[PDB]
Amino acid sequence: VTLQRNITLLNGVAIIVGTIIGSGIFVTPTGVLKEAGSPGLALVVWAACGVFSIVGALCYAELGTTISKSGGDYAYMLEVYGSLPAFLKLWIELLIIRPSSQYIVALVFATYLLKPLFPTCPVPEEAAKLVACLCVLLLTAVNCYSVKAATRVQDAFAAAKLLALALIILLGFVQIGKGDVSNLDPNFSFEGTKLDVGNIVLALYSGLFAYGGWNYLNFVTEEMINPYRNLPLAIIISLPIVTLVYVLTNLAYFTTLSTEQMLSSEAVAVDFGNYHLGVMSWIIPVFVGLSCFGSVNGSLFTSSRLFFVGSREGHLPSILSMIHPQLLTPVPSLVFTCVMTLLYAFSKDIFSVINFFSFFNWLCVALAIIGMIWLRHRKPELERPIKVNLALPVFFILACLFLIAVSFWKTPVECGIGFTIILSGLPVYFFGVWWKNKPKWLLQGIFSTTVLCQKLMQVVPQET
Amino acid sequence: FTGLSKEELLKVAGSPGWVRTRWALLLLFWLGWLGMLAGAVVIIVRAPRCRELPAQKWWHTGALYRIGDLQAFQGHGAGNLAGLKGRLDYLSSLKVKGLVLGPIHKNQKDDVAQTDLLQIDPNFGSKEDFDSLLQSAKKKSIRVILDLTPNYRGENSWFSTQVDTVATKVKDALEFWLQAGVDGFQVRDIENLKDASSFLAEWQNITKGFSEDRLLIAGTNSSDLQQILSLLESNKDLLLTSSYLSDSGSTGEHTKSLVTQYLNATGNRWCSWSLSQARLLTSFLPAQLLRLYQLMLFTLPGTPVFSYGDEIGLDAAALPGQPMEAPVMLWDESSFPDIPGAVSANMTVKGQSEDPGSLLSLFRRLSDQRSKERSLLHGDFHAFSAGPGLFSYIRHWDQNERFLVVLNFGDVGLSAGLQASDLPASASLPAKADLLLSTQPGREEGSPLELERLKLEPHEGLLLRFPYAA
Ligand SMILES: Nc1cc(COc2c(Cl)cc(C[C@H](N)C(=O)O)cc2Cl)c2oc(-c3ccccc3)nc2c1
Ligand SMILES: *[C@@H]1O[C@H](CO)[C@@H](O[C@@H]2O[C@H](CO)[C@@H](O)[C@H](O)[C@H]2NC(C)=O)[C@H](O)[C@H]1NC(C)=O
Ligand SMILES: *[C@@H]1O[C@H](CO)[C@@H](O[C@@H]2O[C@H](CO)[C@@H](O)[C@H](O)[C@H]2NC(C)=O)[C@H](O)[C@H]1NC(C)=O
Ligand SMILES: *[C@@H]1O[C@H](CO)[C@@H](O[C@@H]2O[C@H](CO)[C@@H](O)[C@H](O)[C@H]2NC(C)=O)[C@H](O)[C@H]1NC(C)=O
Repeated sequence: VTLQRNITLLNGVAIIVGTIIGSGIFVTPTGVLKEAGSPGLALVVWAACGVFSIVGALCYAELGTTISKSGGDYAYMLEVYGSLPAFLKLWIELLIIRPSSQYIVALVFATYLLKPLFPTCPVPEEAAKLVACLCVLLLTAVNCYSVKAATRVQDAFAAAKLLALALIILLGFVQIGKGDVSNLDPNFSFEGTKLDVGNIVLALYSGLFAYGGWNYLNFVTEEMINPYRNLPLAIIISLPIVTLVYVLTNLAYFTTLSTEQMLSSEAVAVDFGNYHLGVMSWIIPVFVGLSCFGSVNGSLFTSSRLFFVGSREGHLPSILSMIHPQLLTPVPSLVFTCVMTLLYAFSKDIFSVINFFSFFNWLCVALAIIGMIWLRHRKPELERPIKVNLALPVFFILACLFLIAVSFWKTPVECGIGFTIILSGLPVYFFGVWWKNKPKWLLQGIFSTTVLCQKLMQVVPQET
Repeated sequence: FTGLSKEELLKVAGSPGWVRTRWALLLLFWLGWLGMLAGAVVIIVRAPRCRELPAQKWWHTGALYRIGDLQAFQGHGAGNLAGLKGRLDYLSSLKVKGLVLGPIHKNQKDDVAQTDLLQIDPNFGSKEDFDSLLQSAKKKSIRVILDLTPNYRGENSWFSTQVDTVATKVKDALEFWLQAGVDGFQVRDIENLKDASSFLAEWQNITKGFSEDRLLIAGTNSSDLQQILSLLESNKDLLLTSSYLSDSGSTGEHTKSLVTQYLNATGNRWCSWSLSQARLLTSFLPAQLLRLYQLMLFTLPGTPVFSYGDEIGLDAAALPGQPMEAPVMLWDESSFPDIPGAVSANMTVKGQSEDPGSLLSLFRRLSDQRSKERSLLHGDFHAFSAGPGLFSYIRHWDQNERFLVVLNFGDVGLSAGLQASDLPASASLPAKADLLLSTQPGREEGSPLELERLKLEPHEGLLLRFPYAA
């Protein structure tokens, strides 16, 4: 009877785990080994990354259940800060950050789906972009048809991802059960004192990329079932499981492949399937590709919800956030998300666009969690169904400031260009909303376009 | 903007001719998706496939290091095998995937009865120590190759008396050392033992029948191509090292002629590229050509063999009272207790490790580049004509980075004048090529250099790379 509420505690976990686990573990697990060298240092650094994600996620879940509003990481900023910083963050997200991770994940799915066809030579790009576009279009159609199908497919693909990780760790443990260990028992493989200056912090920086979705489920809330109970439970179920899985599969990778040959690799998580099980090895990479597929859906979901909430505040045009009855799905928002994700298919590179704003999420987490302390200082009487040990938000602020400082010091030119891009977006809001009382030469055309689009798509505005 | 009316909008959108419009648009979208899928499938099918993988053995993926006597490599006092356990890390720094450890079996005169290759000499060490060395090398991913030349002290290197006894002793010690754990064998001075072809074929047969990852090396002192080719007739998996390569010291095109002739006669097969069997570069070359040969031997299509002291440019003529065959290794300034100042600071491994213009740095970079790069590992080799004294060739496997090496053996500088006009169009060199290194410092590195304005100072070489071109 409700408008749209079909997400339980066995679904939300699917969304979070699908968003977290992409190509970070299969494709690029060698950065930490290159930085540190010793397997023990890699294990302890992955454990530290996991606990850092835990302490961030608990605070973010407490903040989300404090202000139970859809569109996380932006609703908190809008309610604390106001109208300008929230619009800046939303505009940069909808322009350069949100519809680029989805495209990169679609590209990696397309690339690792066709790997058995071309085991050695690189997959042609004219056939790798089209598969990503096919995946994006099909997933957008599925999401626009209904939400129940999207939830079911996301849950199935999260289950497949966990099954694949279980299979690889089981094979590794079976090899452990043999008479060969190939582990550094007598002495340390490496000391890892310092590469150039980055003794430890470089491992932390390139050890937090495997995570990142610890904070998405908040982009969906107010559509869950009993959010005050199932949001912190979903986070608590999802996060320690994923960090334990990361640590254990890293141990398997170290104990099944030698350091020297695996360090000099470019397409990791294929030689593992080739060496051990030999014939029919294509079951390892193809399934991995399927993994990435599901993740896109997850991200796609939240993306739509984000643009459903921004236009609620007049930040985005009112044409969006106009649901379609008899299906209760935001058709214009999903179409906009799919089109904007496709729009980046013309970038012939993969390194740019997203690497300028690596510091952006790190600063935004701090900017949205200082709102926690500000709200605690101003209005300490809002309902709080769960409480954790205090003084952790300030520790996370210290960690976030350290992380943005490390990112700036490691690469200042790219961060400076990113800062220029974010700062240059103010004009679009200065002369986009503030310039009210416009004459009747532009508003009537916008209204006409809105009504014809409504007729074309058969949508109605949200009812209360 | 404020929310269009719910009911009239629903009721108006029922007129025939416009409800079918959305059906037509949906069908158009689905047929466009199907068309794009079909186009992607067509593009996938019509594309070149990965050629193959040759499934190379262990000795195809790196150099080989020869240690004739451990006494000179280590120093006075620590003449045992366990001392190499303290030095293997250094070798792992050089990135050498082999170690041709010299003969260790007992021998003190031209006798035949009490001189046997069954067990190790007591002075060298112990069997348990040798097994410890084997396990340490295995942990370090280094394969130790043994040597079984029956006689190495006297002039008669292979017991010119009856040869049945020595053949039986070799065939009996072979499987002994196989179950011991060694990964290869070498026999030197193959011209002394009679009817060498049959014995070499038998030894290769037994060694390759024991396992698929075993290696046997032969060493001959003949520079004639016909003799070498006749030796390689009955057996083909042989690795043969001969002094045939050098044959020079004042000629530049001769090296290209010999290399191309050998490759053509042997059928573009696997061969070992070495200057000699138990000698180093400085014996046959002056100090002004070492870098050129170090660059040539680390790019030719085969397994390169170097002797000890061949990366620091060790030379035996620069010191007095030094044996020519096995000079001591200049580890540091404490090479000799006396003459404190005869040696220099650039003749030691410590003084050459960090010097950008040292030989050891070039050796390390070249070995690292050869060990990992696939085109240098098992890529096809193609040579074309060049100027009067230029040796230029291309290494290219399937689709990886192609490598172009050009060396100048002349005594004066000259322009390159690169032109092939005969190579297949698949790997045609472009007009723009990158750069890797230069043997003699005084040039740029890391940035593209045009191939039409190339100039070469005397005694130089270039290791340009270019990517796969459609
Ligand atoms: N400012 C910003 C914020 C986020 C959000 O945080 C993350 C997300 Cl939403 C997903 C992943 C990937 C995932 N952890 C995996 O296992 O691959 C990492 C991070 Cl830090 C970005 O994500 C990505 C991304 C994710 C996958 C492929 C290519 C790029 N770029 C981001 C830039
Ligand atoms: C290795 O030597 C063996 C022993 O001769 C060869 O095996 C056979 O040689 C006999 C000689 O009478 C022939 O009758 C057989 O036809 C040979 N069989 C094989 C296996 O070819 C063998 O040819 C040699 N090669 C290897 C490496 O097996
Ligand atoms: C040695 O290389 C030469 C040069 O190719 C070959 O000699 C002739 O090469 C031409 C063109 O490749 C062929 O049409 C002739 O049939 C070759 N004649 C000979 C001698 O075969 C030769 O093929 C190569 N090897 C040898 C000596 O046979
Ligand atoms: C080591 O570096 C020194 C620095 O130049 C070289 O010293 C020259 O030695 C050559 C012959 O060895 C002489 O012709 C020069 O007069 C020396 N110059 C100086 C200033 O010492 C030396 O050649 C380098 N390598 C060797 C061979 O020791």
